[PDB]
Amino acid sequence: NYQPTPEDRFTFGLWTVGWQGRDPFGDATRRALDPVESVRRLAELGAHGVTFHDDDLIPFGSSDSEREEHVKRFRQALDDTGMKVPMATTNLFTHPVFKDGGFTANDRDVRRYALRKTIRNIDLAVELGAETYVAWGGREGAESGGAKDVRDALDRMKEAFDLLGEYVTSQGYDIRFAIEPKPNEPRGDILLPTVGHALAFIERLERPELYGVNPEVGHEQMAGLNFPHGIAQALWAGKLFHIDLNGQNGIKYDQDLRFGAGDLRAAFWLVDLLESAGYSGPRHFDFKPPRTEDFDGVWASAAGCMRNYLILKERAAAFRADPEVQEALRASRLDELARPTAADGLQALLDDRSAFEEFDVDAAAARGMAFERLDQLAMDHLLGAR
Amino acid sequence: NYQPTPEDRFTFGLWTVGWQGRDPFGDATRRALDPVESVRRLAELGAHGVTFHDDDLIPFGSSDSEREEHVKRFRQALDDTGMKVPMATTNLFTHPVFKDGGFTANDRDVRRYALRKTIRNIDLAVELGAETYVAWGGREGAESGGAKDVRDALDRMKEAFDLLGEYVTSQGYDIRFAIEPKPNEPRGDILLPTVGHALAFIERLERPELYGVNPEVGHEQMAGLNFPHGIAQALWAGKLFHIDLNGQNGIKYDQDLRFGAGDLRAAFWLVDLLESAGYSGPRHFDFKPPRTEDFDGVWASAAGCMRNYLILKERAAAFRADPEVQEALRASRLDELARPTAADGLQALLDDRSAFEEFDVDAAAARGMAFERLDQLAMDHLLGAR
Amino acid sequence: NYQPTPEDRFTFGLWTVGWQGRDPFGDATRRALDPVESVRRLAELGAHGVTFHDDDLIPFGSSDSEREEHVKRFRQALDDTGMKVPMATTNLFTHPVFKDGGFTANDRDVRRYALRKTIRNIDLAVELGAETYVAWGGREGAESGGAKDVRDALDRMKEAFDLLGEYVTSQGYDIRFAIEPKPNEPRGDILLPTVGHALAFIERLERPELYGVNPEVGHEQMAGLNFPHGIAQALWAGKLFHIDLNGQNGIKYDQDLRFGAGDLRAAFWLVDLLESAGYSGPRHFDFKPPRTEDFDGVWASAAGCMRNYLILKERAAAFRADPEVQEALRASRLDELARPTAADGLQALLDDRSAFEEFDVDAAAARGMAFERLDQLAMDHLLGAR
Amino acid sequence: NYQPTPEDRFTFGLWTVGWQGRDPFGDATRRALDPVESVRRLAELGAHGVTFHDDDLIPFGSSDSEREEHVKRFRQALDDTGMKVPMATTNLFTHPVFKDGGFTANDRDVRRYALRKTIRNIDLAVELGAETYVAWGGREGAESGGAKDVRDALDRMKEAFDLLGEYVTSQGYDIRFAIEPKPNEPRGDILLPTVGHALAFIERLERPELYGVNPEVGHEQMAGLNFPHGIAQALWAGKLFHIDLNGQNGIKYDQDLRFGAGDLRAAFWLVDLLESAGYSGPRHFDFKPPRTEDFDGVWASAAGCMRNYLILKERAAAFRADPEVQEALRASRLDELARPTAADGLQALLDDRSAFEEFDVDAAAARGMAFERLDQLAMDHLLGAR
Ligand SMILES: [Cl-]
Ligand SMILES: [Cl-]
Ligand SMILES: [Cl-]
Ligand SMILES: [Cl-]
Ligand SMILES: [Mn+2]
Ligand SMILES: [Mn+2]
Ligand SMILES: [Mn+2]
Ligand SMILES: [Mn+2]
Ligand SMILES: [Mn+2]
Ligand SMILES: [Mn+2]
Ligand SMILES: [Mn+2]
Ligand SMILES: [Mn+2]
Repeated sequence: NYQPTPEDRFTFGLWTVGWQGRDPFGDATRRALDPVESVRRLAELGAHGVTFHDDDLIPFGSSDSEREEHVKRFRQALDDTGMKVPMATTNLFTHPVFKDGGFTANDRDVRRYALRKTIRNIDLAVELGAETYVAWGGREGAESGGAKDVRDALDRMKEAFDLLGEYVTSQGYDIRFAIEPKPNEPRGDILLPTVGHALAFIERLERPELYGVNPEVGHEQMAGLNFPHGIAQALWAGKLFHIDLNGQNGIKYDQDLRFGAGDLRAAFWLVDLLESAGYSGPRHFDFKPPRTEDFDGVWASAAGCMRNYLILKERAAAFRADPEVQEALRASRLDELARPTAADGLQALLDDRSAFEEFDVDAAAARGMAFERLDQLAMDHLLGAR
Repeated sequence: NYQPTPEDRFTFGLWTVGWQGRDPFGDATRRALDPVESVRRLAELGAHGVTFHDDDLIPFGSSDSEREEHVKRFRQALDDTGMKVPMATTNLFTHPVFKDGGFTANDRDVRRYALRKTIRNIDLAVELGAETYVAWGGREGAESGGAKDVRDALDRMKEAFDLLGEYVTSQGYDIRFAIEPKPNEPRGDILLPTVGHALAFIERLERPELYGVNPEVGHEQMAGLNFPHGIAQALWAGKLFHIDLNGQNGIKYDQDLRFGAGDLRAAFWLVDLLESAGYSGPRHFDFKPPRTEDFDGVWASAAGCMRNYLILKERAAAFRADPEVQEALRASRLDELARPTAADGLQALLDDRSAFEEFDVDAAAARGMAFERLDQLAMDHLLGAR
Repeated sequence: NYQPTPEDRFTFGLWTVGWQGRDPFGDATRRALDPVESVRRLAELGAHGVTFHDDDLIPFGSSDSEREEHVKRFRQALDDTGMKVPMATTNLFTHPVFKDGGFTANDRDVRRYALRKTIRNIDLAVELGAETYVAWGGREGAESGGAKDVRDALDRMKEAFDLLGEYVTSQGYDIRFAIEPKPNEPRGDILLPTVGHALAFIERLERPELYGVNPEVGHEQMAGLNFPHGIAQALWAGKLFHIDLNGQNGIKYDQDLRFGAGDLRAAFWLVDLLESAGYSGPRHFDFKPPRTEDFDGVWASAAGCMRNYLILKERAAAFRADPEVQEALRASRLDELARPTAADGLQALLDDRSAFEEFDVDAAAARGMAFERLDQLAMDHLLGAR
Repeated sequence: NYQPTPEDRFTFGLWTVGWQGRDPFGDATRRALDPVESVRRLAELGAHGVTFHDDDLIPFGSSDSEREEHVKRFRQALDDTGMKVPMATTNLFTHPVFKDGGFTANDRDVRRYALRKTIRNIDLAVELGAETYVAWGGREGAESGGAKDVRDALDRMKEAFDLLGEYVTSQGYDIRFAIEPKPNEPRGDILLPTVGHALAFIERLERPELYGVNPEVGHEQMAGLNFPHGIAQALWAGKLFHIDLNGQNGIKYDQDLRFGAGDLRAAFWLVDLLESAGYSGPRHFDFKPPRTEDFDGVWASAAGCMRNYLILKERAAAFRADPEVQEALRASRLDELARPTAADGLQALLDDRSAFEEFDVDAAAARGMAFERLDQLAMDHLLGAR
């Protein structure tokens, strides 16, 4: 059991299972994959769809006729399998020209080229039916303080995203943008390093309604942050347009382990939250089968992503549906948390002696929150030890 | 030299130099300080002002006549010294009643009390002439996933800050709020953990213009983030209402070292940025003289805060004024970074073959950024080795 | 099920369930516990024993007759319950006198007093039948570079532990020492910050056979290290004299969550390793029920420690006993890892053309390690989803 | 001024200035350097010598006649410049064959090949006159718990280093080994992750006198550890055979910034310690000019390494020579720290009522350590603000 169906809306980047295993200290351990083969293998595993960087689908420098042929072949594999392309993105990090950034490169000519490169792939994403266009500004940032005036850079980042929003509007496209934060790597510090920074930035754009976030499990964890908390704030803001699922073991390089690996309990609380909130977007895995693996290991790792989600979905749902858990939630006053503090209004609060003059703070203080009992119920449910 | 004047607008919390040295593993190493004595000693050192939590100035549980006497004495020390009170805040973390939070406590009665406690001290802050009212929600958060629905909690946080904004408006007060992020400690994860999260949250409040951030050097660093970058985004947003200066050595407990200790180069880039941006608010130190110290060490540590700022101010200004640095900034294209990418507009960008069709990416790529030469000029300036 | 028995050798410090909830930002949330009550409650939960700091059992400053009475009462609770005292330790961190350390305090008189304090409690530990005497040098370290010459300090640390070893030898005691590393907190950096540093240090003592390590889950994790790896090296060295079990969520302050909380998968691999290696010492919990909790929460949290160990023990054993797992381990060549590289000796290795001249590196490289399939089997076993 | 001379014994790896700028997200930004050119440029900058991996000097797969020619040319550049080769090492991480390790690869045939590869380059290192042979087991470790039995792996690591020690002994070579710890990257966790673990491991080898450590600034910092403390323990053990100098900004990927960048104050305390201890080995930089740079930036960055050391050497020496600093060190009792705790012996300590019975702990406690005043003197000296 825990067999995925395309109805689970599990998606994978071409660059995930297609990662050849090059890391900063070693050569490739696997040959390149034909995107057509990935589409087929992923479909067989129960995937709903795939995603791509322009340069994953179409090799850098391709001529227009090479371009069409790559696209034609990919389109046939999609038609052959029933697979979808719900999201696409631009590679503004691999080519040396982007060594100081794309949209916030100090060189003006590079920023212009980065926008043109982007715009080109948005048209293709729309043609393949993508609803979301991701941006991961991996090269936007610095290793040293003087190299990047961040206020100027944010000015340039806003300029770029506003122009993209003008473009999609002018073309009548329904696609929306999702900004993917990362705190560092490959730059020493990257701009908009967390969900928070991305969310705040978007509120300064000309048409904020066109932009949301694409948070990645591992990236927030690289800042030691609580990824379920960040997702909750994103949901609260109405800005969870897409998500990247994977695993990460602490504050270190971006590991991109399969989903469920890494911080297992955070994975549980994440699935709990996504299902509870009714998140309806793709369940996208941005991961890398470890370079220790051969192609059988690649597909095993991809299957594991999906499996682990489905297992965690079952355990979270059983947790929430358990009457003993519902009673614990009441004992911990989660029901009170959801009630307004002062629907009676400011003046009635000021006039309420039960809120200050006659508040027994010592009796309130004495009330245990019973959070450990609640958390052991969650643990027992996660491990199937009820 | 590097003698501070009250015109430098250096301020200190009563709780900084007054910290008795209790930590989670040890008892107090210093006696409590009378706020009157701190005002006097700080004034002698060249401080401009002091700040306070309600419970620092007035002991918890004080009767109204004890309250007035505490206030009267403090007011006399201010009058005696010419010291100001530019900021104040509420203690919503020490009393056991706040063990699950103030504004986002699961218990509704506690949330109400937290608002009343806050409102009371805002009136006093206004009387003492404070322009900024800080909120550090140190207890807002969780140790376990089930204990806190973060969407409900953010609903309650918004409710609380909106009511405070309604209150100050109804009283015609000119004071503004500054939210102070911290990613963890004392809660396992704290809500609005970074400048980003705080900035984004504020855009959801009813009158966002009333709220900014009070970022703390050490807190952002506890998330491994670049504090000068975060300050830049805060400035970019127009939301740097206040700042907390101190030192931190990496991702660990909140150390609250004196300013300049910790990450020395980040301190330099921070001062560079504050002075360059014309930040005009207090230069506030939220720090703790290490508990190894006696009272002479306390005042030495406080003096060091101010000294280090002034030294770093001198070095940053010399860096920026150096013609050789100005030429390096041009060689690294910082001048281009400040120019709009495409003031010519979207269509002209789309029509510009120099931006794509005829862009020589390999020539662009070949251009070194010369950032290391620039950074060694900054290093030489910092260390006075030019 | 997953009911502990005293035969599981689960032990708890008096200071764990007795922690009143004081943290650096808040007052106590629970009253002090009588050690007699803790012994009784723990026994009821299935604990095997308790541990203590001198100052937990006997209040600082107690007179000899107060001392005897405290001891007499404790001894009656042990007799009443069948509970044991397998380990004890000294408090060289709470009293202000230890603000710069115990054994490595800059003040010579303090170092002498720290040794006398220690020696006194070793005699009591022996009387109560302890086999292990722990040392956690929480105050040994620095916040600044000039304050502590580390070579001099290590000289003093060696001097102290050698004198303790001379003492126990001179008294014919069979007790052994276990050094407990912590990388920071409460000092900015603490000496012997990891298992590694402790292990290396011990090899410089006069009678190294008398000293091992007492690693703590959360402490190594505070350095972002892999606690199962560290335990393995400790076991490899023959130096795992004791262990502290708890949970920690990343690189931050010492959280001391209940065992199984924090990094759940690391807890699984840890239990796997302890059981597989035949670790026969106490399963000791150094934890803190969160200060959100009342006394019912304290005992629930303590029960959870034990429960989670037993659940993880069952899953690890089923993993290792699973024939499909045994085949995967062979496919991943774990059997080869356990074979000597070159039992044939150096010259035969040099003479073996299969090892270099005629080694097909490309064929070797092409062999996938099949580690992901193995790890998903471990995941399925952990979550009971086989 | 701050002009290096070859007498400063500054050395650089061929792979540092020769790094082409490939990172996990981007292609090379600089062409490959001929080792002959690096030798020449480095010599011009004031370098004393260079170091190499076998595969840096001789391309993988080179035939014996290609080998000789590469070596001949390199030897001519050394002769031409007066440059030395004090250290060499083996590349056991780049080739896919090493994807699960060299000495601790699960595959036995790979471990054998890794030893042969190593032995071959030791003979060449000796011929070029190297005194130290470094080992960085970057691939030794795991991403998942079941993939690597660490006790078996350490057995294999010991086997490998013992065989290497047998080899150099059998050849009468005077070269010594230096193990270079790294906590993670490229493996999820790496074996012997810190100086501590390496030091402890060495004490289990057959001829421990042949092995020391080669600690790297950035690597220890990747574990949030205090690199000057670790170096002190290495020196204390007599095991600082070599060192790698660079910069790192916190717990993240291995940045390999130029020395002095990163944690500037740690760089100061490090230089203070090396000079104070009389470290006489190479001052080796294992760094990477950021990929933003062209070749002029590469040489600027390399020059900066040397400059920053010399500036920090001058400031540390002035700190220590300052009579006001010497008085502060006495006020902080650093002189007492260096005195034995109890040269009078155990019995006299037990008999000394001044050490316990009549020790005034409250008076001792009341004595401030004056560490902040001392640290601001160090700060003033570092910044040239005395
Ligand atoms: Cl913003
Ligand atoms: Cl928000
Ligand atoms: Cl050692
Ligand atoms: Cl060892
Ligand atoms: Mn990632
Ligand atoms: Mn991603
Ligand atoms: Mn702080
Ligand atoms: Mn603060
Ligand atoms: Mn702990
Ligand atoms: Mn412990
Ligand atoms: Mn490195
Ligand atoms: Mn190195």
